[PDB]
Amino acid sequence: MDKKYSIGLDIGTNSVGWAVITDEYKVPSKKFKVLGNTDRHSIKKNLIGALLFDSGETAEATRLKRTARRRYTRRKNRICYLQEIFSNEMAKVDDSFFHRLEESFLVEEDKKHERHPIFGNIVDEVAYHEKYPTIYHLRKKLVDSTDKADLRLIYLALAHMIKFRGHFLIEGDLNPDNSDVDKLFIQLVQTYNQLFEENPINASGVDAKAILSARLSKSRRLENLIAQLPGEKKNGLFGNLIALSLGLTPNFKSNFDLAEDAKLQLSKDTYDDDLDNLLAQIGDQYADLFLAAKNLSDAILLSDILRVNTEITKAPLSASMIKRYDEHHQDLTLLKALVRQQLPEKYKEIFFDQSKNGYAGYIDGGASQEEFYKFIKPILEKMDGTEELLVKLNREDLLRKQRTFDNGSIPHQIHLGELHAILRRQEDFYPFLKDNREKIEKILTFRIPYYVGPLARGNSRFAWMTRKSEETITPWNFEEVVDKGASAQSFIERMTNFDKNLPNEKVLPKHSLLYEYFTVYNELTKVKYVTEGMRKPAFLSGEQKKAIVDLLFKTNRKVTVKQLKEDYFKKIECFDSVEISGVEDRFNASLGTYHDLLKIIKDKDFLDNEENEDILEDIVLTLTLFEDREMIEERLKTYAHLFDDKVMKQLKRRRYTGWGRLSRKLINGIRDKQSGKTILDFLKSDGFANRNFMQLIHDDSLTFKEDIQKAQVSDSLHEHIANLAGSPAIKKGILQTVKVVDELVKVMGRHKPENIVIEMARENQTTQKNSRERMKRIEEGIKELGSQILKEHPVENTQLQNEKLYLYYLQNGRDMYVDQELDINRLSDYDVDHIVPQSFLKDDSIDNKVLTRSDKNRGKSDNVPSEEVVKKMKNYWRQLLNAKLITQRKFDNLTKAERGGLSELDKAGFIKRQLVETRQITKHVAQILDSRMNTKYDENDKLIREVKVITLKSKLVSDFRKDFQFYKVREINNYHHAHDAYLNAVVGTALIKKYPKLESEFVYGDYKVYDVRKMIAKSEQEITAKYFFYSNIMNFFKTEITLANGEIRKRPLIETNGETGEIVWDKGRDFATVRKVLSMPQVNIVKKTEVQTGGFSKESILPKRNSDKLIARKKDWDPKKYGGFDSPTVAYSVLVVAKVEKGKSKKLKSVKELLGITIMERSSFEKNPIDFLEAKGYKEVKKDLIIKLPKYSLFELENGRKRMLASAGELQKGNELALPSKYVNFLYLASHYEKLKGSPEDNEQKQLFVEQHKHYLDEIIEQISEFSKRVILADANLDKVLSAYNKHRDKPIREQAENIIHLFTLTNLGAPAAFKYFDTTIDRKRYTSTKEVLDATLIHQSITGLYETRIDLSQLGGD
Amino acid sequence: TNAIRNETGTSSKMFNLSKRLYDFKDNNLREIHEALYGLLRAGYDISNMRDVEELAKYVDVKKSHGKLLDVTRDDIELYHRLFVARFGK
RNA sequence: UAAAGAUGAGACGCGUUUUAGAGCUAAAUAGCAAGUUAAAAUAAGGCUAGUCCGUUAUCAACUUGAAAAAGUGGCACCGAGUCGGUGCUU
Repeated sequence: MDKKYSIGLDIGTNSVGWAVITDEYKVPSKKFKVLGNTDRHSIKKNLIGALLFDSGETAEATRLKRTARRRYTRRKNRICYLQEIFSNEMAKVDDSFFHRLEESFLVEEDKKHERHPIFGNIVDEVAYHEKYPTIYHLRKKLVDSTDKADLRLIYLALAHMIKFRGHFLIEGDLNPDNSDVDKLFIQLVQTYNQLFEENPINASGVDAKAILSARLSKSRRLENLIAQLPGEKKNGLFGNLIALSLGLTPNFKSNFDLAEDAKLQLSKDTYDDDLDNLLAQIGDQYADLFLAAKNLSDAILLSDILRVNTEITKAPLSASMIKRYDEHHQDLTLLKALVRQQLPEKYKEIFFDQSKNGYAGYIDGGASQEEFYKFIKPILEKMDGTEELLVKLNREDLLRKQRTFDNGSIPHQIHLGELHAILRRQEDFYPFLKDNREKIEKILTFRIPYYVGPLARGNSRFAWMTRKSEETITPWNFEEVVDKGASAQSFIERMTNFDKNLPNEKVLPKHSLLYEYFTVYNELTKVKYVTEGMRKPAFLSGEQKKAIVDLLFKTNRKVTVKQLKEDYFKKIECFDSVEISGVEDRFNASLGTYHDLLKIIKDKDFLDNEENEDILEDIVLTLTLFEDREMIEERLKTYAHLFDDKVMKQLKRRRYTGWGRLSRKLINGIRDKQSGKTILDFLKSDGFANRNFMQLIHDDSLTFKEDIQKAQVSDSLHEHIANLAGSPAIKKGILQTVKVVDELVKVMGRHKPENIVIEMARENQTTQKNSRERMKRIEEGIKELGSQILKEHPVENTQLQNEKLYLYYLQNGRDMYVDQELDINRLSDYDVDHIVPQSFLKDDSIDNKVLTRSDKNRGKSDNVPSEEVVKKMKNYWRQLLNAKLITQRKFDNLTKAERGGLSELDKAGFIKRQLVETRQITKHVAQILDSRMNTKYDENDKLIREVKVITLKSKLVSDFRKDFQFYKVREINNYHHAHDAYLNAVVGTALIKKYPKLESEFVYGDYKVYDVRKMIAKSEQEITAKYFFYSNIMNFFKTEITLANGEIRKRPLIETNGETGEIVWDKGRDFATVRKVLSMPQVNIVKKTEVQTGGFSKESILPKRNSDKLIARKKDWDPKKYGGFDSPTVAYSVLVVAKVEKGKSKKLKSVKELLGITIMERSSFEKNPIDFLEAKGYKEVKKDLIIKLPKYSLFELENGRKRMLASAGELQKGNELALPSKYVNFLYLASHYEKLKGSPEDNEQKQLFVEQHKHYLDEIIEQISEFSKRVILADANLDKVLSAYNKHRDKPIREQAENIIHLFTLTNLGAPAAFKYFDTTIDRKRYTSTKEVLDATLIHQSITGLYETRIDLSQLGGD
Repeated sequence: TNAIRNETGTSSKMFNLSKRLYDFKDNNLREIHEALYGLLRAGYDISNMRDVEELAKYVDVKKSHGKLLDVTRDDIELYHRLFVARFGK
């Protein structure tokens, strides 16, 4: 009947719901069209429904696999360079050598050459292995000896040194600044004394080299290192850091009062994120500590690998490995002797059986070191003579290998030493090695920097590299082909996050100077001080903040309350004892960079000239971005004359990490027109009303919100959705919602909707982690007080989840308006009282509610009570105020008895609290729909608005439900996603129609401000422009307004406007309309089909086996001979209709089957379908009869029985229980007896209500009975819950309703799962048959569900 | 967006399209289709195949090595009905 | 109360499958000797050929004839058990 409609939308985490309403709030119905091979040409449907999908993960495993592939590619290229050099002389020695190292993997029967790789003939292979046992023997024989050696063995040792090369952390050469343990130890204690100046650590008589590098165990060395120190506890902090550096697992929980334990071990694969989780709880100021333990650990283990002194050979590493080899040999011989002698029935099970964790399980099986030691420890303890071996086993130095996991700390300069010696020896016996030396050393010591990126030419979306010539980048002409200035320029303009408040700017580094002036002047501006005669504790002045920031902060690192009260007040300002109100025992902002560069420059005037800022900012950003040496050296040459040589050589080892979130142009770029000041200028001196950053953003009286708001303009759609924040499931919901909006405008004749209303719900709850902080918060209150209450009745973390009990604890057992105490077992008989009445604001947090004995203690007026608790309980309010039991704002709410009743700012704060949206994602979603709908442009280039997109506070609709009795039971069905879209759509329209002067608040647009202080009644019966007195803006839905004192008044019935007067809310028809709309059987449900993507199989490599489902892993490596993968992944399904052979007759009978197609075989299928199916053993396959079926397909059987194809061999239920409203009200009033939260009178009338209507139990058993007999089709479990329904027919309501809401998991949409009765656990029932599907209608639906297309799989199958 | 990469929307559009060409069988339009899978599994952007000139340069460069012998100009400008029908403006 | 918050660049080290490290003594089998290392692969592969790209984001069916003109599917009443019936128009 109307052509101006509205769309309602709610966005969740796994659903989006949508509804189309008209102005009389009905849902219009239409006939839609069906294509296919049916004679059903049009069906009626309603315009309301839901959408259900699945969440998507993060992009981290993809990136890890990708960079692993890059590194393997580059290592193969280095071996190709080396063979390319030796190819010509190797052709003179032996032609067929590199072909013998080509194909050394294959079985002999696929070997064309001879099978021994190096020499080829067997005598030289056996002689070669008997002479040089490992690779390191051969390397030592090259470095020491003085003969002429073969060309091949030189190639094998140089290949072994260029393939595995070492880490690149120590940059430069090996010198004792970063190689000896003692200097690193002194760096650790100077970091620690730099942090904790109060309790210094002496280390003067400490020789950490002899202690931490001895042939002893671990814990003995920790005890000795404490036993040299003057009185440290072994489980303190410093002992836990030394125990971190040795490789033991401490807990830092007792050192900072954490909540759970935390174990750290450096040798474990998840050290980085655990260290970053610990550093997110104690501040980001503890980084150099936990780094400087790790560098000390690398120095210790590197001093443990090198058990060879110098001045003998040039190769220490090889002699260390040979020494390890001979100790391994000797101890093996002794162990076989002792176990051979004393336990002769265990000699077989240790030395042959590779299924135990014996010796053969350590050599040939797969057991690690640790399982071997824990296996043969007590078996050594049962014998005699193993004292030396037990000493070694406790030293963790028994029966080792050469390729172990400790080698992650051998630096590349050691391999470069051995390589350099081998090149300097032999080159008098070959001329080409005399020519080619810097070539090979340049092959080893080359590492691509961070600012060059991948070396692409334009087939990659990950690169930014720019070239200078046109050749092939090799290691030798990298510095002649790659332009590095423009490359670094693109690196800066790519690797910096943008500003969120204002784009086209880049953010500041966290360690910069200006950002820390920002946070210090942010912390100082909100402190108060109370003095005798200063009963309102005022803020600081301008010169006061200048003196505090210039005496306390540019001299000292950290400032706490002791030097706050003492070192400035009892020095200059000359007071006696000043109350300090607003800082929590120490400040939290600081100045780190000023003390760091104050250490480095050892000078004062250059830091304080105020004309040297951008120099320092280029230095700080330069140290933040790059981690290269040569490019820092390049980017600091322009400041050479300002610094001397030692300080110039001391800046360049300093770095920082982390970014802030404010640009410079925000802080000091823009002003206010009325002020002419920057934001930091307001933070320095404002005068009267000192406000922070969050109060200067949203101040309507200034230019700031209009500059930022007008300055957010912001390419395709995936860049918009890509370039903002949020957990990515909500981005998935945003994209699906935009698709749904375009198709609802397609259906309705392309007329633009008048209103789109979007609400974003939440499923974000993690734990009651703030309730452990409620138990600990009460411990803060009573540890602050020290009274005699918790000695009578302590606290726990299970009882306090009830709000009556927590609000019982928040008065210290003392009654408020009666000078008595409170009983522990009268929680149900202690009344909840409100200070400001419910008809002004609806606040249900800790702030508003207070406990009382009886609800007639505060008098009889609606406004503030008498002033007797103020004069009686003022010290009580004082020590509640210090103890953080009542907050600052709630104590400002308890002092409302004095300041003159209620005024304009309180009620404007009631409405201002109940309108203003503050979260930062709905604003940008509204910018997406506002940027997409409104494109009509006027003549002055202003904003034409045709579409209003509106977002609402997410408690209005729940208040509507609990008030007008439209209850919500979540476990019944899925119709609540559409009902919430419907109620969003209604309530938003009524609230925008009733109040025309409330569009600047909650309609996203550049609108002007109206005076709130004049559009509020200043009296009670004042009532037109004065809209209302009672500040709750949801009152006019009611019929009788209600106070909190004892008075209840009334209102008229038909609710219209007072300026124009159009009918916006009725009382008679609308509850029957809205109550009728919630009662429909047919609501649109769409499961969103998907295609499986991911890896090819399980990522383990099985041994060789003569089965037929092991995937090959190379094209000619047969898994009967070489082994491969295990179990693939099915991507989708395909229907096939074509005749095959019957048998030896090869007869031609038709079939109709269902096929699985893996991810590895998807391109070959989509390249030629008929050829692939015709090669899979079919004949006469057609074209139009190939149907693709993804996961979650929808098949319609008889009688409305629907199924969803979950895999190739599992179906799922797909119908819906549409239950009338009366049963929903009865179950919800029946079960929720625990969380009632209501006055006992009308709730007692509700107990009479269930007591009268106690037969709906039997009616609901009839409903589930016939519905389970119609579509669900399960018998034995249904009879089982009928007998189990018979054996509990006499319990009260408050359990029977609970097990009926537990009954409704029999008839859901989704998976067939199990559930629990009172006592009987009803098992699941699964579908394992896909046979009925092939005689059903196959339904194709679009995204909304309206446009369908049916394919009849019952006729197709013959001719 | 408007770039044609190795997506899943792109692969379903090309599978819809690879059913279609079995109708037109007296021409040779198969080899151009396999070639355009060839540029697309190797990571390129084939979103410049909306102009009929660019397809002619590519089929000429591909004719330089001796491949795609049987393809005229008459088959190609037929085949460019198809990156404006399925996807393409 | 709001306000990290996702995405990207460089390099080690182990791990895992086959082959080579001449096993011996005396049908089934028993007794003995031995053991650490190395070569190749690290998703099958792709081709306007780079020291590039291959597990995240993204996805109903049909479509050769002129645009943020058009890609493909009439509108109102009386009902209500997963959607029916009627008018008019076609």
